[PDB]
Amino acid sequence: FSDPDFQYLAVDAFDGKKNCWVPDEKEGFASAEIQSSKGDEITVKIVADSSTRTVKKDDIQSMNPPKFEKLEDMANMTYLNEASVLYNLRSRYTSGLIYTYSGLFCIAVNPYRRLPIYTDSVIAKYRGKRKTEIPPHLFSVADNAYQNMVTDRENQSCLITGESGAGKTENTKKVIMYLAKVACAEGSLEDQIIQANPVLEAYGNAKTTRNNNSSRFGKFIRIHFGPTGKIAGADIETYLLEKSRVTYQQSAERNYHIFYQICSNAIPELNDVMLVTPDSGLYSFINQGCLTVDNIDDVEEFKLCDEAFDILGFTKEEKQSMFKCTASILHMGEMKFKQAESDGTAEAEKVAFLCGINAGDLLKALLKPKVTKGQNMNQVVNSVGALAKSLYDRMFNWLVRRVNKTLDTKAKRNYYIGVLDIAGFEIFDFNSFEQLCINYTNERLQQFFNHHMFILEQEEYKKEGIAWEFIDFGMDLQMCIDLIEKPMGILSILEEECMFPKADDKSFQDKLYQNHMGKNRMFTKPGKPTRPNQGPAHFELHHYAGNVPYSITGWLEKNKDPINENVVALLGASKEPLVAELFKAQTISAVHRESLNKLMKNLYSTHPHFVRCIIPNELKQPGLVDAELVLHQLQCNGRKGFPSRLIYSEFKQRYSILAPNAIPDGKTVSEKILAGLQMDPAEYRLGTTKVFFKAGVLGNLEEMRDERLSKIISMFQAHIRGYLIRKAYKKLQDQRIGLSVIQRNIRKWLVLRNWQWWKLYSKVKP
Amino acid sequence: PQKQIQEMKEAFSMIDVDRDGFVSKEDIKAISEQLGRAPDDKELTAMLKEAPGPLNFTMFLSIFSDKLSGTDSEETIRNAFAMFDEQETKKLNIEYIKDLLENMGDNFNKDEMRMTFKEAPVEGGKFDYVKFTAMIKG
Amino acid sequence: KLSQDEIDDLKDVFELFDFWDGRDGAVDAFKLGDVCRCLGINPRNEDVFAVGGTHKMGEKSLPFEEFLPAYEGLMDCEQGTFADYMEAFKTFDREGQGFISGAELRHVLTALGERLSDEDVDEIIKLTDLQEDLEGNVKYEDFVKKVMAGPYP
Ligand SMILES: Nc1ncnc2c1ncn2[C@@H]1O[C@H](COP(=O)(O)OP(=O)(O)O)[C@@H](O)[C@H]1O
Ligand SMILES: [Ca+2]
Ligand SMILES: [Mg+2]
Ligand SMILES: [Mg+2]
Repeated sequence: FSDPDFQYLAVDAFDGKKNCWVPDEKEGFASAEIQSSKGDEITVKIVADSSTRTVKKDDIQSMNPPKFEKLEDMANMTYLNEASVLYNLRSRYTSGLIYTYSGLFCIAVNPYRRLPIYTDSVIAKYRGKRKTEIPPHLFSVADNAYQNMVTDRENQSCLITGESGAGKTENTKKVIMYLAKVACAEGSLEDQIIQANPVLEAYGNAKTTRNNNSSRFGKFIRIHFGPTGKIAGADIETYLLEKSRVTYQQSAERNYHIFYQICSNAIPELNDVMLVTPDSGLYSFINQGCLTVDNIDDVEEFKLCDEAFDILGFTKEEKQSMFKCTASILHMGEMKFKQAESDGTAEAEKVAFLCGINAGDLLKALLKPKVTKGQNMNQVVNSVGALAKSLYDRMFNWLVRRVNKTLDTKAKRNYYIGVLDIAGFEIFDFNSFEQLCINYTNERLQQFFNHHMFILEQEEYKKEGIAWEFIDFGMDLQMCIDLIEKPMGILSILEEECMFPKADDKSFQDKLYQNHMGKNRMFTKPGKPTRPNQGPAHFELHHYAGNVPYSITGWLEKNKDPINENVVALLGASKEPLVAELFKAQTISAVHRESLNKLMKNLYSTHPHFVRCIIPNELKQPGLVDAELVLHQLQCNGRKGFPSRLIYSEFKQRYSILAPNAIPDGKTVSEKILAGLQMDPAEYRLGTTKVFFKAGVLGNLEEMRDERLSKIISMFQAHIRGYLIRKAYKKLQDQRIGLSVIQRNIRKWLVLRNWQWWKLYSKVKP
Repeated sequence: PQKQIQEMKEAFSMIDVDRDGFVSKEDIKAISEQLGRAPDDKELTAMLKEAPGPLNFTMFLSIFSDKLSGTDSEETIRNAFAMFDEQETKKLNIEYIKDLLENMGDNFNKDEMRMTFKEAPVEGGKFDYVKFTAMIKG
Repeated sequence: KLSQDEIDDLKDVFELFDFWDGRDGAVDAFKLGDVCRCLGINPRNEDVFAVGGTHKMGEKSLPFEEFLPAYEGLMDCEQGTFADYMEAFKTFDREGQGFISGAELRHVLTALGERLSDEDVDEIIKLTDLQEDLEGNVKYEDFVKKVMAGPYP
C-alpha cells in the first residue's frame, strides 16, 4: 500500500508447451524453450544467452505461467516441482521477501542482513490477522498458533528447522519477541524471557565455519498462558551441549562466546575478580582456532551479558560465581607440567583461589589421585581437560535451572506454545557419539512429523471420498529407534558398559556385534567410502535420512565424565557457594533418554506448526543464491509409503495407451483404462479429481506403459513390412512367367543346336 | 513362313546330292564330309528313322517344323526380359541374369549355364537381351 | 483351423515363392514371413521366428506340410488396430495437434521397436506419397491411415 511497513514484505510471453525448466550446472535449472523433439532427445533454446542444447525428455520440468510470479503461497501454483519451487523462492528472495508459505509450511530464507520487517510498527499490523489476509511472515505463523491455542483450547508448537546457519535461532527469538509483545500482561516476566537468550547464547554458542553464532545445544522453550490469554510463565529445556569445544577448537573456529567476552575489558573492574589479563590469545584453551569474530563486539556483548544477568534477577555474588568459574577454566589450561611433577604453581593457584579450594590439596589429588594411584604426564593434562569440560557442563546445566527459577512464575497456567530449535540429521566425514545423539533425536522427531503428515493424508482420503484402510508404514523407523533406545539397545549397552572401570573401546565394540549383528538388519558392518577423508567407521546405522558409519572410539568417557573422583571431593566442599553446589552429593545417554521422552510426550500433546529455514549460500552474503545448496535443502524437507495420486487429466494422457480399444471425460476414460486392465479394486481408489494407486502400482504401470508402447510400434512396423511385401506381389507373378518364358525358351534353342539335323542344317546355311 | 521355306528348299537341294529329290543315308554322309566331320552310321540311321517314310522335301519340312514348334515370339521374349529391366535400359546386369537362370525358378545347370553364356553378348558388365533375343530367334 | 478356399490360398502363394528360390516344392524358412504377409497378415519378426522363421537364407527350407501350422500360428497373433497406432503416435506429439516432423517420424521407425531399415522407410514414404509442410511436419494421422489402407485401395 505504498505503506513503509511493507517495503520488504509485500510482492511488488509464455507458451505452456514451449517453455520449461531444463537442468543447469550454475543455476540448477534454466529457462528453456523447446525447439525439436526426437524420441527422447529434446532440443531446447536457453532464453538467457540464447544458446542451444539437448536434454532427456524425462529431465524437463514443468514451468508455471507468469500468473504465479513471486507467489505468496506455493500450494496455489500449478506445478510444485523442484524447479518451480526453487524459482519462486529465489524470485522473492532477490527482492527482499524471505518468507513464503507452501501449504501448512512456512519457509524462511536467511537474509544475511538486517530487515525493517520486525519493528513494532509491523507487529501491530499482523496482530490477529488470518494467514491469507496479510503477506507471508513469521509473525503470522506465531499469531496464528496463538489464536488456535485460544479458540481450540490446546497446546501449540513450532518446530523451526533448517541447516546450520539457516535462521533457526534468529527466527525462534523473533517468535518469542513477537508473542512477548502481544500477550504481555530486574524487569518484567516478558523482559526476563527475552533476556535469557543473551546469557544462554554466551555460554552455549560459538563461532563455526558455518555459523558465526552457532547454537551448540538443543533448545525447547515453552511459553505458558493464563485465563485472560496473557503470558503467565515460561520454562526452558536444553539438549546435548558440545562439551568438547571447551578445551578444543578446530581451526577457524572459536570456543564459546563468554571466554572472549571475559578478556575484552568491557568491565575492567572485573579483571581482578577473575584474575584475568584482558588477552584471549594468551589462554591455550581458547586461542587454538580463532580469536576475533567479524561482526561480534565482545566488549559490548560482555556488557549486555552482564546487564542481562541483572534483569534475570541474579544476585551480584551469583553472577560473579559464574564469571569466576568460567575464568577459572581459562587458567586450568595454563597449568604447565613435567608420575609427573608440576612446572610452577602460579596459574594452578589462581584456579584453586577462584574455586575456593586449597591449591595444595588440588595439584595433589591431581598428580596422585587417591588407595592412591599416581598419574603420568598426560594422564594429568587430560584429566585437567576432563575437569574443565565437566565444570562447564555443570555450570551450563545449573545456569538453565536458575533462569527457569526466574521464569517459573507460580501464576495460573492454561495452555502453552513451545518453540523447538534443534539441529537436524547430519552426516560428516567422521561421526561419533555426538552425532548418534543428534540423529537418535531427529529420528523420534521424524516419527512425530510423520504421524502428522499421515493425518493430513487422511484429510485427502476424504476430500475426494476415497477412504483407504490399513497401509504399510514406519516399521523401519521404529526398527532404528529400538536398535538405539530399547532395553538391550546400543545406548543401553554403552550405559551398562560405563559402570565397569575395566571396560574399553573393544569390549564395547564386541559387546555390540555380540547383540545386534545379524539379529537386527539396521545394524550393518561398515561399508565403503561415499566421501573422501572419510575417517574410521566401526558400524553403520540406517537412519531415515541416511546411512551413518559410526566410529565408537572414546565413547566410554564421552558418556561418563572421567574426572578424578578425588577433585570432585575437593570441590565438593569448596568455599565458593556455586562450586559447592555444582559438585554436591545417569550418563549423557541416560539423561538424554529421560529428556527426549519428556519433549516427545510434550510435542505429542500439541498442534505443531512448521517453519523451514534455508541458507541461501556458503558465503554469508545477502541476496545471493547458490541453487545447488538451495535445491539440496529442498530435496527432502516435508514421503515413503503413501499411495500415488493422479489427476485424471494427466493420467489419461499417460495411460490411455494401455487399453485404447475401449476409449471412445478424463474421469471416465481412466475408469475405463484401469477397468480394461482388469485392475484389482484393491490396488487403487476413486477420487473426485484424482486417482489413487496403492504403493508400487504406478511404477508397474510405467512398466506396461513401456512394453505396450514398444509392441504397438513394432505392430505398425510389421504393418509397414506387410504393406511393402504385398505391394510387390504383382511384380512377382509377372516375373514368375517372364522367367519361365526365358528358362523354357533358351532350353529349346539349346537343344535345337544339339540336333544332328539342325547342326548339319546350320552348316549348309551359306 | 515363306523365307524360312525358301532356304529349306535350297538347302534340301544341297543336301540331296544325288539330286534325286530324296535324302538318303548316303545323301547326308555325302555332303557332311564335303564340309565338316560327318556322323557315324548309327547317327545317320536314327537320324533318318526320325522320318516315317522317304525324305521328300515334304517329310523334311515336316520334322523341321515340328522341332521349331512350341516357342514364343521375339517380342514375347524381349518382354519377359524387360520385365527385369526396370529402368528400361535394354540391358541386364550380367551377375543378375546369371543369378536368375542359375538358381531361380527352374534352376539351370552349370552346363546349361556355360552353353548359354558361351554365346551371350556381354560387354561392360551389361548383357544385352535384345541382341541376344534376336540371336536366339530370327 | 482354416477353410479350403483358405488353405488353397496358402497353396497358391506357396508356389510363387517356392518357385523363386528354386522350384522344388520347398521354401526357405527365411521367407515364411513374407509368405504370410501376402495372405493379408503382418506378423512381427519376433512373431515369425517363434513359429519357424530364420534370420538367413540357406539356413533351411520347408515343405507345405510344415507350412500349414506356421500360418495357423501367425493367425492367432495380435494385429494392431487404428486406436493403438493413434495412441502410440500421440506420445510423441507435444503440441497435441496430430503433427510430428519428418526427422522424428524417421527416428521412430528406424530407431524404436523392431527397427526398419532406412530403405523401407524412404520406400513407404514415397509409396504413400507422404508430404511435409514448410516447417517440415506431417500429419501422422494421414500416414497411419494409408499404411493401414494397403498398396491398392
Ligand atoms: N531473520 C534474519 N535476519 C537477519 N539475519 C539473519 C536472520 N536469520 C539469520 N540471520 C543471519 O544468519 C546467522 C545464522 O542464523 P541462526 O539463526 O543463528 O542460524 P541457526 O539455523 O544455526 O540457528 C545469524 O547470525 C545472522 O547473521
Ligand atoms: Ca524352392
Ligand atoms: Mg542456532
Ligand atoms: Mg537322294
